[PDB]
Amino acid sequence: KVIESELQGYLSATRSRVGRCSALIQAASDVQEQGAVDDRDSFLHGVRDLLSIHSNTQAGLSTYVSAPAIIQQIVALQSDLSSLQSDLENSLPDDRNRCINEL
Amino acid sequence: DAARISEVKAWLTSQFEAVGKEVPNFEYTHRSITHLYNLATASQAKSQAATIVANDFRLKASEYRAQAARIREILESAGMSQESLPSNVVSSAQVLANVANLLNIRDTELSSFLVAMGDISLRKTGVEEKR
Amino acid sequence: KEVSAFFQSPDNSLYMLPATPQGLARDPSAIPSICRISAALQYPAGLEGSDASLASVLESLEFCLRVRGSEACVLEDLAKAIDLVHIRQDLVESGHSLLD
Amino acid sequence: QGAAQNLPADVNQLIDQLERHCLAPDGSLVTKSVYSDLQLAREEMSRERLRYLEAMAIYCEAVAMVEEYQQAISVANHGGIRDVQGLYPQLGLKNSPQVYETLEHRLVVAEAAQKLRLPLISDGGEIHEEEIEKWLGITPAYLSYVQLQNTISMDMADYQMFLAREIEGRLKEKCDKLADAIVDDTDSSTGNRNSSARLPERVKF
Amino acid sequence: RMLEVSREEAERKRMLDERANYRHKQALLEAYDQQCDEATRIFAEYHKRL
Repeated sequence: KVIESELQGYLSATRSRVGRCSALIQAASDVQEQGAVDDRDSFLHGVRDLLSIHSNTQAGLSTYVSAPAIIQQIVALQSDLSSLQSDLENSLPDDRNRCINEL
Repeated sequence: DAARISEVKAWLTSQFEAVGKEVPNFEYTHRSITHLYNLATASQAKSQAATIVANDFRLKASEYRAQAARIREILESAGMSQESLPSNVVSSAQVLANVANLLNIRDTELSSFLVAMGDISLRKTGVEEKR
Repeated sequence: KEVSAFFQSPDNSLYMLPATPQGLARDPSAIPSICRISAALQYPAGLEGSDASLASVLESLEFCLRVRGSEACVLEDLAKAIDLVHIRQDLVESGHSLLD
Repeated sequence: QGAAQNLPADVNQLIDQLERHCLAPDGSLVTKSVYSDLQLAREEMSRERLRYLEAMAIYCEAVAMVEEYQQAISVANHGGIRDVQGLYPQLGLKNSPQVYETLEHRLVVAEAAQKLRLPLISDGGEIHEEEIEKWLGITPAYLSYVQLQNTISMDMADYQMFLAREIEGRLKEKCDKLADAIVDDTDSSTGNRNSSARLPERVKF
Repeated sequence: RMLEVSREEAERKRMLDERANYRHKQALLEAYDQQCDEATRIFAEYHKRL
């Protein structure tokens, strides 16, 4: 009689082997998923490069490429805004002053 | 059609007769066929497929269901308490869960700290003095 | 069972710890606590967490967007800033049009 | 100096005409679908934010009651100085935790699939493996089902003392504490007073 | 001054929500110990010699 109860107790021992990948993943998933982690924050980078969000980076460039090769986004996101300021009379204030000052 | 139908197929559920007026809106997508080489992923993931994983979630809402499971036990421990379900757990867990903290408390108390306090307080300050 | 218990007895007792953070347990929902509420959480895992902890260096040369585009869209501004970058784009050119 | 106007201006101006060129199509729908994500990105998280935010009062402080229970369980061996302050408040603050311990018990076999599964209607696949985890522990409890039925009935009277001391104070500690953090965006210094008064009006701000 | 790090929040879900239902795991540990117990059950009277 007990073996049937022993087998059922053994059944739960081996049935939990299906759940063997249920607990340790919490520490594992928190680290190994950095590819998608940067991807979700890559669309964040899609917002920042606003001079390019209107054409391509909103869909497949910033939100996807910038996750693994984040070094690319360092120049791919500052350029379209550091030129924005630079062309917003920030890198040529002396010219703009005197061009108006002569006026 | 993908770029506009994403804005339409949600509205198209209540626009059966108005299909004939949003179909002309569909061809505005074929303008972005060249962009669709890298815009097809977010073409549907713009309004309806973006409000499931991209913008409404961006994966943040994926766990925001997951926590409340164990929390239900403390709730139901006072929930099977018919004199404590509305008095204690409904009146304390949901008061900051109904209207207030939907978009600025997405962690314990820090989502406002790094975004609202962090950048949403400082985003204007980033440029509004330099330019 | 002992071979299993050598790899299963830790599981059940430990798994009550990720009961509430079962999102952190499951693969398709650990990202929010590793990306979304993580633009400061990834500081201890700075090498691992380049998602938004590196946004400052990402805008190190972009000094206008230093304290603006660093940790904004990580939780709430990914739905609100994007609508307001086209008005920025069309008004910054008006700031370019003043030069014009 | 004829070309000095469009040389800097057209760097972003070409994007401007591109934005008008990509307005209707997906190129600038990213700036026009989020024009609806003011409410379109807040339709599905909000119903799940509540699950996260009803968790606020519980997984942050209504579990922080267990320091009245955990220190006796844990600190009593490693540290004796805190051990004298571990089981002392346990006789009052964690006395209902002993009743709550039965409330932990009764859910495992009965309300695990009814309460620890309710806020995951869409996340039903992953909870089931966690549920079948907690459910597989009832197989030895199949031999002790008698204690799993009358526990709730005996807890009817414990509920009054379960709510008078355990679920009354620290559950409300976290509802107002975290209502402060949101308010602090625009007004941070005096938000602690208005944590329970200016909580709803700040998110819209 | 972004010196907040929500890793505490990631552990706030982890720190003590385990103890809020500390007895879920013991039910499964009883199941895991059941095979130990049932083996002990079948090693009780005649297999006491074992």
